Amino acid sequence: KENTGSMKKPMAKAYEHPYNSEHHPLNFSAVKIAETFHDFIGPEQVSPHYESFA
Amino acid sequence: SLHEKMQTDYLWVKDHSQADSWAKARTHGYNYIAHTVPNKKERYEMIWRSMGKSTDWELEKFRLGKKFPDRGNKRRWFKNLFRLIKNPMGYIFWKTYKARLAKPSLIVTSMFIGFTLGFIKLKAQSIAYSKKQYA
Amino acid sequence: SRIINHLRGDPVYQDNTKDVSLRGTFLRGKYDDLPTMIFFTEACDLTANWIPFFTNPQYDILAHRNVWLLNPRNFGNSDRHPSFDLQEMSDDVMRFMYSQKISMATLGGHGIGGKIALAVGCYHAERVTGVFSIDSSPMDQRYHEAFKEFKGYVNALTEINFKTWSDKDVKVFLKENIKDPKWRSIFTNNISKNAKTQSDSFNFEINYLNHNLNFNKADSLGNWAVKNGIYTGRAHFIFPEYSRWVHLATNTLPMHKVCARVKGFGHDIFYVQGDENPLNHWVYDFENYANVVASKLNKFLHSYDGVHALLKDRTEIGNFMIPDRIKSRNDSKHIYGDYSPAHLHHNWRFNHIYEKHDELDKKLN
Amino acid sequence: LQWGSLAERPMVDRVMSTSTWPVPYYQRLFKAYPIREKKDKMSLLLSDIDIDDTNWYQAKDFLRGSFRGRQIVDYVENNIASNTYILIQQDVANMAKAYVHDICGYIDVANKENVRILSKGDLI
Ligand SMILES: CCCCCCCCCCCCCCCCCC(=O)OC[C@H](COP(=O)([O-])OCC(O)COP(=O)([O-])OC[C@@H](COC(=O)CCCCCCCCCCCCCCCCC)OC(=O)CCCCCCCCCCCCCCCCC)OC(=O)CCCCCCCCCCCCCCCCC
Ligand SMILES: CCCCCCCCCCCCCCCCCC(=O)OC[C@H](COP(=O)([O-])OCC(O)COP(=O)([O-])OC[C@@H](COC(=O)CCCCCCCCCCCCCCCCC)OC(=O)CCCCCCCCCCCCCCCCC)OC(=O)CCCCCCCCCCCCCCCCC
Ligand SMILES: CCCCCCCCCCCCCCCCCC(=O)OC[C@H](COP(=O)([O-])OCC(O)COP(=O)([O-])OC[C@@H](COC(=O)CCCCCCCCCCCCCCCCC)OC(=O)CCCCCCCCCCCCCCCCC)OC(=O)CCCCCCCCCCCCCCCCC
Ligand SMILES: CCCCCCCCCCCCCCCCCC(=O)OC[C@H](COP(=O)([O-])OCC(O)COP(=O)([O-])OC[C@@H](COC(=O)CCCCCCCCCCCCCCCCC)OC(=O)CCCCCCCCCCCCCCCCC)OC(=O)CCCCCCCCCCCCCCCCC
Ligand SMILES: CCCCCCCCCCCCCCCCCC(=O)OC[C@H](COP(=O)([O-])OCC(O)COP(=O)([O-])OC[C@@H](COC(=O)CCCCCCCCCCCCCCCCC)OC(=O)CCCCCCCCCCCCCCCCC)OC(=O)CCCCCCCCCCCCCCCCC
Repeated sequence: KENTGSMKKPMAKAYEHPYNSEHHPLNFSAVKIAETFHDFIGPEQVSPHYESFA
Repeated sequence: SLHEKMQTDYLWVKDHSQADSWAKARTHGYNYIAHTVPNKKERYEMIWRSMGKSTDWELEKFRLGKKFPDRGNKRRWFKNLFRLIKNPMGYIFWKTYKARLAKPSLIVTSMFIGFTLGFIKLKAQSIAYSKKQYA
Repeated sequence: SRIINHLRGDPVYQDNTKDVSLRGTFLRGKYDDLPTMIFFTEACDLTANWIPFFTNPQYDILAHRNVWLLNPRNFGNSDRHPSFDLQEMSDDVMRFMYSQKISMATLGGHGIGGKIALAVGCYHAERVTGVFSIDSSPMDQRYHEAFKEFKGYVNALTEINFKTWSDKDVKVFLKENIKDPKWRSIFTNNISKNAKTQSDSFNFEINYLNHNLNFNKADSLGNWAVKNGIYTGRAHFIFPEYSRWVHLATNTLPMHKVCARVKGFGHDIFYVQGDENPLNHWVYDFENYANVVASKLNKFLHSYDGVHALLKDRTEIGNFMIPDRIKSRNDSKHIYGDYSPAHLHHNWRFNHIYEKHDELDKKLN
Repeated sequence: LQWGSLAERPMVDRVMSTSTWPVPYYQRLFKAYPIREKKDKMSLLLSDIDIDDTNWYQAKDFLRGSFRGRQIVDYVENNIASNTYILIQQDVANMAKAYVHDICGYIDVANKENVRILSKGDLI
């Protein structure tokens, strides 16, 4: 009997806010400022060498 | 017997198939040495051990063979200069991260800025006084 | 029976330090193919005592790796040789790994055992994936109070003569001469009666050991010599908060001094929250100490052990590319760029998994 | 579809690397996070939260996906005198009642059979 089960059709989509995006988030937080910050300073500059540059 | 048995065994001493394509350090560490670290003597021991494995601890082969520099450090000053030009704030940020972990007081930070900007302000006045002497 | 398999043999006194064979217990893992772990017990201490730690379902360490509970030379069932040079004792393990067809292994140790584990990585780093040291440090412990007692007890054990002394004479000797309960129990269980009850003796070489400790020089087990060098691979240190062997104040610096990749406290060096108790050295007895060691041990084996230096964790395997040094490859027409370093199978030498998968890859194409 | 060997683990856990001399000096400070994508992973906030209403609400959602589960839901939400859907068993009172009321009902079955067998004929 369990094998005979089926699945209902779910809703197509929920509400899509016309003024919020992943790159331009509507509300503010320090998390998004952190993403923009580490994109500016770039990722950790990992050295492949065995001795320091200086 | 077991010692020589494994030394002769090809499987025990065999480079992987891709070993040729891998990046190979062509130095034992004698080109750029750390002179003032507390493990200084420990570093030399690993250089001495690496030189011995290459010659089966018959260092006469090393004395007769060719000695080479660390060609991996070539053009390292130019490369860091271009990275500083590409993104100076990122280059400065990460090169000073471990140092900036210990932040001094507000007073000290202010003294740095105040004395630095004051020195730049006097430098500008001396540039102006030179234009007064030229006139 | 099956999970617990300890090869059986008789110790052999050897004049040559290279003709030394190591013996110990092997704990099989739950899964078919798993990398191997080699663990060294405290000096003069039984391997069996560590079985409940590595065979506890709550910890489930065997789910990660196969464990070789191995005895160093002059200890337990392994061969006997007066020299205790960590370079010689490290080559012994390399021959064991060869005879057992082990390409590379995870190394662990307790106390002085931790030193033995780290020495192998120092002398044979290309074949060691990681080191996990418990209540030990690559340091000179000749003047540590904990070592002096062990150094003192071993000297007292040389006074007993089993031929003349009776069984009761021994028990009275230990209680009075040995105050520490754990050391006392360890030494009692180390006494064994040879076949035909000819006489009783210690499983460990009491003569060769006392000379190493009593002489109290560079070759002493308490000492860590500069000759041992540096360990290049992954290393994690775990010790009690109040430990007589490793003091948090200054005994952590040797880790940075000897291990190049050790990041520092909170990443590769941890202390277990505990009270002042001379028995805290034996973490496997107290659940609180063991539960933390196991969690930290399982974390080292799962995410940090056998991972390239410049990679943070095992998660970065296949998605983080390491920069390449210029003029490091033989090919001249090579555009230098970032690459993900190669991580090989734990026993790729003594199997043909690469030869097999190469064939399967061709069938796809 | 292909599943491989149940015993074997992923090749990541088996694949290892070893160190050598020289060693890179650089100590990694942070993990690289160039792309902000953490999909298909559940939040770690859901760690030590006690039983609450979300447990019986999500249970019905999953039970309603099965035929036998739909019967349990309808019966529980209609034919159980409880002031809350957060069911907590601290006693076996309701369990023993249902057993004594059932195992006892099947009494007299043998005595009933004896009536038929014994009422069949008279020994005399
Ligand atoms: C027409 C011809 C004219 C042009 C000709 C062309 C010539 C152009 C010159 C370019 C030269 C090549 C450039 C190479 C890169 C930059 C130089 C460099 O050393 O980088 C490597 C150096 C470290 O080398 P590394 O081995 O790669 O790093 C390993 C570790 O990550 C590092 O951290 P660690 O702690 O883990 O490891 C040890 C660490 C330990 O040491 C340190 O980490 C240093 C600690 C510093 C951080 C402490 C906090 C202070 C910083 C706060 C930020 C303030 C600035 C930003 C705020 C305002 C916004 C602008 O490093 C060391 O070993 C010792 C430090 C190096 C020796 C001392 C150098 C001192 C001067 C460097 C700073 C410049 C000061 C300003 C001077 C300019 C005056 C206008 O990087 C830095 O520490 C910072 C670099 C920033 C330099 C900016 C100035 C560039 C101009 C360079 C000219 C030479 C200096 C002249 C000043 C003379 C005064 C005495
Ligand atoms: C019959 C008439 C004939 C007329 C023609 C006569 C001409 C005779 C030609 C024959 C002479 C050449 C002989 C062939 C050499 C072959 C040797 C060899 O195999 O390569 C070695 C050499 C080795 O370099 P590497 O192994 O690849 O790596 C270097 C290390 O990693 C080091 O790199 P690093 O990253 O570690 O940093 C350190 C580096 C860089 O360190 C520095 O910081 C110095 C930077 C100097 C440039 C910048 C000066 C500052 C002012 C400007 C500011 C620029 C930056 C500003 C940034 C922006 C500011 C906001 O230090 C160096 O100086 C490297 C130079 C290469 C080593 C040679 C020994 C130098 C010792 C003397 C030093 C003082 C002289 C410096 C000369 C400039 C060198 C680039 O490679 C070469 O450079 C070969 C150069 C030969 C090029 C020949 C091209 C054709 C020549 C003919 C064209 C027509 C000329 C017409 C002239 C007309 C009359 C004027
Ligand atoms: C030592 C102590 C004393 C120091 C004294 C002061 C030193 C000089 C200060 C200069 C500061 C000017 C800043 C300019 C704006 C920078 C704003 C910015 O966001 O930076 C990123 C910015 C890059 O942003 P981007 O525009 O989006 O370019 C990225 C593209 O992907 C790029 O595409 P790509 O990847 O395909 O290109 C390859 C890449 C790497 O290749 C190279 O760059 C290496 C070779 C470059 C040639 C050598 C440069 C020579 C100087 C340039 C020419 C003269 C000045 C031009 C005017 C520059 C001022 C805007 O090129 C670049 O990195 C960017 C292009 C470099 C400029 C080349 C063209 C120059 C002509 C500009 C024409 C447009 C302006 C109109 C004319 C303005 C005059 C009226 O960097 C630059 O553009 C150049 C910055 C140069 C800074 C050098 C020195 C910095 C460190 C000084 C340390 C001071 C000491 C205190 C430190 C304390 C530490 C404790
Ligand atoms: C193109 C133009 C070329 C010309 C200009 C060239 C300029 C080049 C300057 C480049 C940068 C200098 C090198 C810095 C290396 C990187 C930073 C660093 O040092 O690593 C951090 C490291 C320790 O800092 P930390 O790790 O962050 O630990 C601190 C804690 O986190 C928290 O703090 P704490 O609780 O542990 O202790 C309190 C606090 C103590 O509070 C302080 O930090 C004291 C600083 C107060 C402000 C001083 C005024 C600002 C100076 C810059 C403006 C110059 C004014 C105009 C000069 C006119 C005359 C030329 O400690 C500190 O935070 C650091 C003090 C250690 C001394 C810092 C290095 C000396 C000061 C900078 C030298 C400036 C020279 C500029 C001109 C040189 C011309 C030849 O410092 C060291 O390297 C240790 C070295 C031993 C220092 C003690 C003995 C020094 C005795 C010589 C004194 C020389 C005075 C020079 C006077 C200049 C003329 C008046
Ligand atoms: C209801 C009760 C009251 C509630 C009040 C509400 C408070 C709200 C707090 C809001 C916090 C804001 C957070 C954002 C700012 C954080 C970033 C920051 O820079 O903080 C420092 C922050 C923390 O430094 P720290 O090492 O942790 O030390 C923390 C404290 O200083 C502690 O250091 P310490 O433990 O060593 O203590 C020693 C202390 C010892 O001090 C004493 O024992 C006595 C002080 C006596 C002062 C006598 C003054 C005499 C004046 C004579 C002048 C006469 C000339 C007048 C001219 C008249 C002309 C006719 O000396 C100092 O610490 C010097 C600190 C300088 C303080 C300057 C302000 C003083 C008065 C503020 C009054 C505010 C109302 C409070 C009323 C409370 C009354 C009970 O520094 C950083 O590391 C961040 C980067 C800083 C870079 C330097 C440049 C920063 C400047 C821009 C900052 C942003 C914009 C401006 C913000 C305001 C800055 C003043």
